[PDB]
Amino acid sequence: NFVSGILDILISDNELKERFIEALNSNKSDYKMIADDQQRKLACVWNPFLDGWELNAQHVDMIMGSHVLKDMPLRKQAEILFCLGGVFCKYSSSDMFGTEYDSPEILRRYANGLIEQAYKTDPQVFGSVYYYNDILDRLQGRNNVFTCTAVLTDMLTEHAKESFPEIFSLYYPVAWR
Amino acid sequence: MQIFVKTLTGKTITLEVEPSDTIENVKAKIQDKEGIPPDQQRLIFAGKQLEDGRTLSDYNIQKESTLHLVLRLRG
Repeated sequence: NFVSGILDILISDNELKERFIEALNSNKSDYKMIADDQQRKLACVWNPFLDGWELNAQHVDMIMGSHVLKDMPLRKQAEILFCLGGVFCKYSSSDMFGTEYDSPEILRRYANGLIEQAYKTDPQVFGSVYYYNDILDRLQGRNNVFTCTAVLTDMLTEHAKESFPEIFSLYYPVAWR
Repeated sequence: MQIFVKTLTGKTITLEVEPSDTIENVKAKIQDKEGIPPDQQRLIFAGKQLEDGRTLSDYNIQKESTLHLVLRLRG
């Protein structure tokens, strides 16, 4: 359960941390975070880690030194970072904190910052630059692609499940496969 | 007249507008300036969501008012 570990470090608020960690144990959340007050809440928590759609450099240093990524070879680091982007993509989707037509904008930017960070660590994990850019285009809404993060999440777990199955099995929540 | 549109991260883009502009028209100027399509734009003022048939005057939006933009991307 590497994910509840990382949420423990990332979310200082205990009510919100509780929300995120409880959601790892179910495939569907009926608590949503698309309302304006909720999006500002997330924004307050996660802005210190973001620089637009990218992780900011202080967050990156911190995260690469974490109990989760510190002594790992680049490829694993990248593979681990890829699954975390999938987790925030799920969190943003319609099965978790998102809805059919809306999603928590902040969680999409954090998922994007992790995917982008994974490409910087070892781009081989994606297998094609066109795939890396379709993933970004779907998280960000660019180039008229369908934005559905429920759909994006499937595309990410399918890649993880075939390209790096050990990592995926350990670093992606059991209830969510 | 200038207004400001703030994103969730603190970025502020500025528009030139008239009080009789519709919300469709405002979202269009953001697509001119920032490439964000209108159906991706959830605009807020004073806790109120800016509906598409309406004008800035309809919401008592005035010179140098600041609106909040939250991206509407499907889950």
